[PDB]
Amino acid sequence: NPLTHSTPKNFGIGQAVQPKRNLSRYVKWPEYVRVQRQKKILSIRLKVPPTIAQFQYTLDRNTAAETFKLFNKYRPETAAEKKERLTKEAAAVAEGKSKQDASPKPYAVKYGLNHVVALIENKKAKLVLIANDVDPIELVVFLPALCKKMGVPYAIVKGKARLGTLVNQKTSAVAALTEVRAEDEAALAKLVSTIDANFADKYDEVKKHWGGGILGNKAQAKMDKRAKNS
Amino acid sequence: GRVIRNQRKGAGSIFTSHTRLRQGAAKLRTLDYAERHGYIRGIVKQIVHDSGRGAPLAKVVFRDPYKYRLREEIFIANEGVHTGQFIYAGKKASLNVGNVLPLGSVPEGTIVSNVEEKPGDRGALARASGNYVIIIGHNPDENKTRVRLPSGAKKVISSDARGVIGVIAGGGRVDKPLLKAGRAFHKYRLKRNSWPKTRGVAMNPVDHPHGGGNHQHIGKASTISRGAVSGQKAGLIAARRTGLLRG
Amino acid sequence: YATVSKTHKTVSRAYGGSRCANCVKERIIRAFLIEEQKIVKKVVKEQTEAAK
RNA sequence: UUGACAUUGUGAAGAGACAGUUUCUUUACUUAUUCAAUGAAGCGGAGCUGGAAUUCAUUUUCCACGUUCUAGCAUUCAAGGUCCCAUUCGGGGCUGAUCCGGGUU
RNA sequence: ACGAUCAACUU
RNA sequence: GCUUAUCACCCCGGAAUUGGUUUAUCCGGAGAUGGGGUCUUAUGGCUGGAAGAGGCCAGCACCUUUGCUGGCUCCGGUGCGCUUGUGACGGCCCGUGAAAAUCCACAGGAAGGAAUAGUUUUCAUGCCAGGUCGUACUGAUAACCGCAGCAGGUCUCCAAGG
RNA sequence: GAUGGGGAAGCUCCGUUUCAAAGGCCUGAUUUUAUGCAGGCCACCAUCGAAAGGGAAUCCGGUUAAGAUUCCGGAACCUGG
Ligand SMILES: [Mg+2]
Ligand SMILES: [Mg+2]
Ligand SMILES: [Mg+2]
Ligand SMILES: [Mg+2]
Ligand SMILES: [Mg+2]
Ligand SMILES: [Mg+2]
Ligand SMILES: [Mg+2]
Ligand SMILES: [Mg+2]
Ligand SMILES: [Mg+2]
Repeated sequence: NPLTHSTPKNFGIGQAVQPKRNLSRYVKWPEYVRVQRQKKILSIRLKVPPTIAQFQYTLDRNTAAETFKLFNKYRPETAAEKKERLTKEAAAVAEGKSKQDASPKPYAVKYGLNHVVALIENKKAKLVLIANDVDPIELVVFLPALCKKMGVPYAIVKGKARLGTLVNQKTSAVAALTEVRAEDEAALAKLVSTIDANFADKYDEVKKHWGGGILGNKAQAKMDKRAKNS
Repeated sequence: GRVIRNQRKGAGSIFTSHTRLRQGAAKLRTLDYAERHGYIRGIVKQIVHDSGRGAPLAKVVFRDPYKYRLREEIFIANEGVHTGQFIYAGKKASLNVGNVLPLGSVPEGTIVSNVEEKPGDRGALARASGNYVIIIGHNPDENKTRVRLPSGAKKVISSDARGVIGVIAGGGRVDKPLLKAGRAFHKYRLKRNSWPKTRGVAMNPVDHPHGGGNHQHIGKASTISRGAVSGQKAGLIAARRTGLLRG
Repeated sequence: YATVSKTHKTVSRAYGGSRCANCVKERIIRAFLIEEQKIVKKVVKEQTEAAK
């Protein structure tokens, strides 16, 4: 086209007002955003005692996916199924009455912090999943040590929300299997082996390693520059 | 037994500065990317008198780099700066009177004014009429610059601190005797309520440490220590010496 | 000024009722001459960048 | 105003006296704390492009990064170049305007 | 080279 | 409504034998003097408003709501005059002597717009409405304060002749 | 002088844009009716503060016992629509 021309602007200093660029790096965020970012920064800047930072060693994606595939076969009955179970029990009480247990024994994921800790202490739990993002962390920080003491396999897994949706809650912070069906015992044993290879078998070595002490991008670059010459 | 005048000044009721007619705070541009990496050109529109200030003020227009508009800046005018002159401010700006440069970008012996104490404070040193800072040395190892201040003091400043080439305009102002009370009156009615001054020895003891007596006399040493408290610091505070210098 | 027609408020020229017709002439001459000088400046720069 | 304890953490050196302890140097780190500014706009690292390598294409390299006779002007997600669509008085992506880290400095 | 008209209040 | 200006500006022209010029000495090759023009409308003039009003008189009627009828209301001069407004200047400052609401103009070019009503109209005329609160009087040798109808005190505008 | 925020046992004090996620313009509008997604627009921070400062627009004649640039008569002007 002979009627169109190449203008090009000169966005150098002192000429041609700057075009709109991405300023997402310089946004003055609201205080709550700033504090929730800086808290994570401070957590990793400080030296983390081994009792913390035993967490952020979470079960990897594949083993976690298979673990939840197993745990999803033992979801506790929701209100809809419990209501009809109670109707069946009412009918059985009306006529049948074997003793009182016409309904079969349930196999369900155990959840609830106090209930799970009691199951660990009684050594009934065969596999314990601990959420990695519990705030305050004191609620579960003793759990890996307690499981090691009781000889109960445990895994630190990502997501109290994921545990919650497993047990029909918003958040669960812990989940446990104390009994599985016969067709799932071998899968449970395979999981126990893999989980122990990552958490229980490495527990004594992890317990002596301090986390944190990590620098930011600019300080890391500056220390690399200093170390290159000094 | 009464709160004395120098104590009363700090409450700042009748002792605040008279700022109605002032043109605005005189300061350099906000130190931005353009001044930090290159230079930016401004235009001197006006050289205006400022109430209560001996030195005149230059009013300089810069283009906004990020939005389409003009930004006014109130500089303190240096000697020789004229209306319609182009001012260049930045690291790569030239060594000409009126230009704003980092102290690390000028040779030793350069005469600058409105010098920042820290980079980005927009000017703190050598602001009164006829005053200037002399650049006397550089320490590129620590990114520092030695300067001589108007008081004769030697100072070390960041080499990123900016200054304006030249000397503040209006020099020689204090070389003219006022000759009369009314000229001091008009001088201070544009500044603050500090004039006239009553001598402490002309007061009663209730009003001043120097008050009282059957003759006017201070009666005790007028050299007051640093550790004296408010109401005691009247006279020559922490004086290393007194009397006429060289006999 | 909100009551009278546009004729009372401007002059039939660029910058009609804001500049004084000598400043407009000066603006025109300065714009033309500086633009031509910019062309000369970049031609000189392109010439002196061919020395090597 | 001066000292002590608390806020108060992390590396080293190394005066040492001596499995360790204990005062004592000196300097280092940044996240606590403190100062300042901005409409938190261009920070840090790397790369591209230029010139001196007495380079091994092998950055054991440094400096630069579109504006300097003139009281003009500089804004419409930018023209251009490229792709996509049932395109009309068009709409969209990339590039123009290097990449990466979201630490505003 | 003056003539004609009009008009104040200073010395 | 028409017209009317110091200043400012424009066109022609090219100035030493320097000229123009203020009470006050500034201005001119960065273009004077001169010739011709442009503009602000402070202000004045004429016209409309408006003689129908207002003023001054003369004749009749008269408390019959109380009048009626007619005439004239014009043309000049003067100024270191007074008061006041304003203009162009000049002196003074180490003093250079408010702010905001508000209105307008320009730059820019986003959109929109063409033939028996196709856009827009800062041009003329035409239509409707403009709420609330204050508004009397004194303002002082008697309306305020001073124990009072107190020789005190209490901000300001207009200002005839000798 | 509120607000955000900080101080104070507290009555309250500081501060007036601050270390805050602090808002309203045009245009698409089927006008039973108010909206639906659009894309930026400064970042100005409440409010109070003058019957002599700033400021939209009215004059003349007449009229009352006592009101008038307000009433009557005539003649204008501004603002909003
Ligand atoms: Mg004295
Ligand atoms: Mg005395
Ligand atoms: Mg004493
Ligand atoms: Mg009245
Ligand atoms: Mg009255
Ligand atoms: Mg009255
Ligand atoms: Mg008000
Ligand atoms: Mg009256
Ligand atoms: Mg009327």
